[PDB]
Amino acid sequence: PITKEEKQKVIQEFARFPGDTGSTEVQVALLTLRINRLSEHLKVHKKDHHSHRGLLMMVGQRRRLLRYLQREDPERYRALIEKLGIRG
Amino acid sequence: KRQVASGRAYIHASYNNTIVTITDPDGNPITWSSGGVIGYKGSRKGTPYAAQLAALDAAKKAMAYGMQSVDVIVRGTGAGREQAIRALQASGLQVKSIVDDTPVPHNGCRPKKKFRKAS
Amino acid sequence: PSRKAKVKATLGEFDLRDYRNVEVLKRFLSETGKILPRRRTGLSAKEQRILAKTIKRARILGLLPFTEKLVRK
Amino acid sequence: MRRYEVNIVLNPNLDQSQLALEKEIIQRALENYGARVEKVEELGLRRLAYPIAKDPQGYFLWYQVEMPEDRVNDLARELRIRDNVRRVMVVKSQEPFLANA
RNA sequence: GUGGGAGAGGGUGGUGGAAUUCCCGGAGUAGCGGUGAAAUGCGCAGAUACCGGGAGGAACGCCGAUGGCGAAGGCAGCCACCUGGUCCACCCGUGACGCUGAGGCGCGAAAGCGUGGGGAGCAAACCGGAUUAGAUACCCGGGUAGUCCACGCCCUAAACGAUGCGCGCUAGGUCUCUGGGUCUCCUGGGGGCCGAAGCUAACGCGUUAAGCGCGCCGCCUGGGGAGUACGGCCGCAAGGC
Ligand SMILES: NC[C@@H]1O[C@H](O[C@H]2[C@@H](O)[C@H](O[C@@H]3[C@@H](O)[C@H](N)C[C@H](N)[C@H]3O[C@H]3O[C@H](CO)[C@@H](O)[C@H](O)[C@H]3N)O[C@@H]2CO)[C@H](N)[C@@H](O)[C@@H]1O
Ligand SMILES: NC[C@@H]1O[C@H](O[C@H]2[C@@H](O)[C@H](O[C@@H]3[C@@H](O)[C@H](N)C[C@H](N)[C@H]3O[C@H]3O[C@H](CO)[C@@H](O)[C@H](O)[C@H]3N)O[C@@H]2CO)[C@H](N)[C@@H](O)[C@@H]1O
Ligand SMILES: NC[C@@H]1O[C@H](O[C@H]2[C@@H](O)[C@H](O[C@@H]3[C@@H](O)[C@H](N)C[C@H](N)[C@H]3O[C@H]3O[C@H](CO)[C@@H](O)[C@H](O)[C@H]3N)O[C@@H]2CO)[C@H](N)[C@@H](O)[C@@H]1O
Ligand SMILES: NC[C@@H]1O[C@H](O[C@H]2[C@@H](O)[C@H](O[C@@H]3[C@@H](O)[C@H](N)C[C@H](N)[C@H]3O[C@H]3O[C@H](CO)[C@@H](O)[C@H](O)[C@H]3N)O[C@@H]2CO)[C@H](N)[C@@H](O)[C@@H]1O
Ligand SMILES: [Mg+2]
Ligand SMILES: [Mg+2]
Ligand SMILES: [Mg+2]
Ligand SMILES: [Mg+2]
Ligand SMILES: [Mg+2]
Ligand SMILES: [Mg+2]
Ligand SMILES: [Mg+2]
Ligand SMILES: [Mg+2]
Ligand SMILES: [Mg+2]
Ligand SMILES: [Mg+2]
Ligand SMILES: [Mg+2]
Ligand SMILES: [Mg+2]
Ligand SMILES: [Mg+2]
Ligand SMILES: [Mg+2]
Ligand SMILES: [Mg+2]
Ligand SMILES: [Mg+2]
Ligand SMILES: [Mg+2]
Ligand SMILES: [Mg+2]
Ligand SMILES: [Mg+2]
Ligand SMILES: [Mg+2]
Ligand SMILES: [Mg+2]
Ligand SMILES: [Mg+2]
Ligand SMILES: [Mg+2]
Ligand SMILES: [Mg+2]
Ligand SMILES: [Mg+2]
Ligand SMILES: [Mg+2]
Ligand SMILES: [Mg+2]
Ligand SMILES: [Mg+2]
Ligand SMILES: [Mg+2]
Ligand SMILES: [Mg+2]
Ligand SMILES: [Mg+2]
Ligand SMILES: [Mg+2]
Ligand SMILES: [Mg+2]
Ligand SMILES: [Mg+2]
Ligand SMILES: [Mg+2]
Ligand SMILES: [Mg+2]
Ligand SMILES: [Mg+2]
Ligand SMILES: [Mg+2]
Ligand SMILES: [Mg+2]
Ligand SMILES: [Mg+2]
Ligand SMILES: [Mg+2]
Ligand SMILES: [Mg+2]
Ligand SMILES: [Mg+2]
Ligand SMILES: [Mg+2]
Ligand SMILES: [Mg+2]
Ligand SMILES: [Mg+2]
Ligand SMILES: [Mg+2]
Ligand SMILES: [Mg+2]
Ligand SMILES: [Mg+2]
Ligand SMILES: [Mg+2]
Ligand SMILES: [Mg+2]
Ligand SMILES: [Mg+2]
Ligand SMILES: [Mg+2]
Ligand SMILES: [Mg+2]
Repeated sequence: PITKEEKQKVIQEFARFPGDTGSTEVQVALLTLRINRLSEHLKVHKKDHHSHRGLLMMVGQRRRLLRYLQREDPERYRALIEKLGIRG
Repeated sequence: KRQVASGRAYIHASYNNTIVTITDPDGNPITWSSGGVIGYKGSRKGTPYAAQLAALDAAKKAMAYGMQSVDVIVRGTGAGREQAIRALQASGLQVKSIVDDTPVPHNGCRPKKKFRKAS
Repeated sequence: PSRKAKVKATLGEFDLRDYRNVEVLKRFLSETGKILPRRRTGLSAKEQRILAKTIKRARILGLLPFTEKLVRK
Repeated sequence: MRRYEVNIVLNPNLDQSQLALEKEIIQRALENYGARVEKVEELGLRRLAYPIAKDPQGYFLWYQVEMPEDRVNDLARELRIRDNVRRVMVVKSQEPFLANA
């Protein structure tokens, strides 16, 4: 599904400073990944609801984090969005 | 008029009737009996008595084909399954073995209401 | 009843994921085809649970019987 | 790329040519669904607990392979296409788990 | 984050044997079935019982539990793919990013609806046989929807722990599932049981609180009229809010 490698790419990509595991950036990138993987799963298997719950919870966590970013740093936020192709 | 002499005896048991079929070693029936074979009509066919009788008859008719050795299959849980066994045991026929074959599903079909509270 | 023989004391170390091993798995089926209870295997919760699956794989391949006729009775 | 185990039980009745033909079609199969063969056991004729295809015995092989997951099912589908093949069972390889140790 | 663990959590595809019914063939003959007792029913066009072959539907025995998973409804043969939640150790990274949550959106047993499909077993209605004072029933023989599949509606319930969510504080003993460690023991997550304090009208609850506390939502205000009337909203309808 998501390899220790795919993950490594995305973290070493989004980390503030090397070795940054859990910064707001990174978390939001892992999330986005998991979410797109999952919504892709759910364009087929539109009958699999219990997973879709996972999805809503996931988007909840994402938005939470972002509105926190917007709060603390409107820059890191705007940048990470455009880079991640969100806002929708 | 085969002259078999070595064969199979099938006892089938209900809370309704008991019925004994006897075959050759290949499963092909030679002679048989049941509770209604003897004069019993109503419920009486499920009696251990009725069973003993059907057993005995089936075996006697089977001596007429000259049978001696028989291996015994039993299906169904019934009154008089065991009296039919015991009957055959000395009918003068020699019972070489007995087996319980009573068929049980892995939950195939919703039984009638009569049999439910289980599947 | 069932305090007489526990199938765990029967052999020592044996692979419980091994569905190809007839004579060992076959140690867990009753006189009929039935997979024995935790009682008479004396397995652990999980051991038992694993036995279940490996025995069903064995069944499906044709190694272990699904149901067997009862002798005597 | 994961490790699986491919169980195949085919006709007790095959002679040398027919069987080494089946095995050949199996090789071709695995290969063309993308499986590398790590070890193999041909246990051959063995005695079935219940009759399969009216034959009381079966010819057993087992192959431990590495293949791409995404095609695994189709592979089995192919292995099963063959007439002479009466069982196919693919397992994801699991590490041995032993009681009494 | 990293590294490990358990699971009927979900979607799709494949697939195994048991059983029933049906068909084909063999052997076989006077009844089978069913009940309190019986009749209707099935059988001489050969039934039941028995052996061999085939077709199809539905459901997965043992394991299985005092068990596990899930927000809930709910989830059980086996295989693979896809996928959600969860837990433990490391104490690595973020730095209050938290809690609840009117409305909204999503799900939501069963029954029920629309289009097809499938239809073995069961079975409302229905057709019979019995029973009874009658018997629009309990019993018996049949049978249609349905139950099954896809897609779309329906939104209900003793939808129950009749117990909203989160966090903190308050003796213990024992059983169990499942992780971890220096593995007589210790330590973390879950399911039971008995009990300190305490609470409760009582029953009883008691670290899985119904105790002691804070936050936030929902809800109650004597019984019947009544989940009715009216209006609105939803629905193909049945109907729901
Ligand atoms: N394992 C198959 C499963 O099929 C499910 O549903 C499937 C089946 O239930 C349904 O009907 C199938 C079909 O092949 C065909 N029309 C008839 C066939 N008998 C059915 O398959 C059957 O299998 C078992 C017995 O093995 C039955 O108990 C059950 O009624 C049915 N699933 O059609 C669906 C697809 O063919 C789910 N999609 C999923 O869980 C999974 O793919
Ligand atoms: N996929 C179709 C499903 O069919 C279901 O049909 C179910 C119902 O007919 C019936 O439910 C009964 C229930 O009365 C009772 N309270 C419990 C009982 N164990 C259940 O029965 C079930 O038990 C298990 C399930 O794993 C099986 O072993 C067994 O075959 C099955 N009959 O068993 C069936 C098996 O699920 C339901 N409609 C729903 O689950 C779903 O629509
Ligand atoms: N789903 C039930 C079964 O679980 C077994 O294996 C499953 C579990 O043992 C295993 O759990 C792993 C866990 O070990 C590991 N340490 C972490 C991982 N997150 C977990 O997986 C879990 O979470 C992830 C998302 O994070 C989901 O994608 C996945 O569905 C879920 N099982 O994940 C597997 C798949 O879910 C069976 N072998 C498999 O066939 C089947 O999926
Ligand atoms: N094996 C016989 C079967 O007969 C079936 O017969 C079915 C159809 O003739 C009939 O459905 C018709 C529909 O075709 C027509 N276009 C309009 C009509 N108003 C429907 O009427 C039906 O609707 C429901 C299902 O929604 C049925 O269950 C019910 O019998 C009937 N009210 O309902 C019947 C019961 O299912 C089907 N041909 C098929 O399942 C199968 O061949
Ligand atoms: Mg959370
Ligand atoms: Mg705020
Ligand atoms: Mg600021
Ligand atoms: Mg009778
Ligand atoms: Mg599951
Ligand atoms: Mg397969
Ligand atoms: Mg069959
Ligand atoms: Mg015939
Ligand atoms: Mg007639
Ligand atoms: Mg007549
Ligand atoms: Mg024959
Ligand atoms: Mg047959
Ligand atoms: Mg007990
Ligand atoms: Mg106990
Ligand atoms: Mg729970
Ligand atoms: Mg429940
Ligand atoms: Mg730290
Ligand atoms: Mg931590
Ligand atoms: Mg700091
Ligand atoms: Mg602040
Ligand atoms: Mg919330
Ligand atoms: Mg619903
Ligand atoms: Mg329904
Ligand atoms: Mg319908
Ligand atoms: Mg019809
Ligand atoms: Mg019926
Ligand atoms: Mg009826
Ligand atoms: Mg009537
Ligand atoms: Mg009348
Ligand atoms: Mg009346
Ligand atoms: Mg009639
Ligand atoms: Mg609604
Ligand atoms: Mg609502
Ligand atoms: Mg409780
Ligand atoms: Mg509870
Ligand atoms: Mg609970
Ligand atoms: Mg509730
Ligand atoms: Mg929460
Ligand atoms: Mg405790
Ligand atoms: Mg105890
Ligand atoms: Mg106890
Ligand atoms: Mg340990
Ligand atoms: Mg506890
Ligand atoms: Mg529970
Ligand atoms: Mg108590
Ligand atoms: Mg007190
Ligand atoms: Mg008191
Ligand atoms: Mg109170
Ligand atoms: Mg109210
Ligand atoms: Mg209200
Ligand atoms: Mg009033
Ligand atoms: Mg109402
Ligand atoms: Mg109105
Ligand atoms: Mg309207």
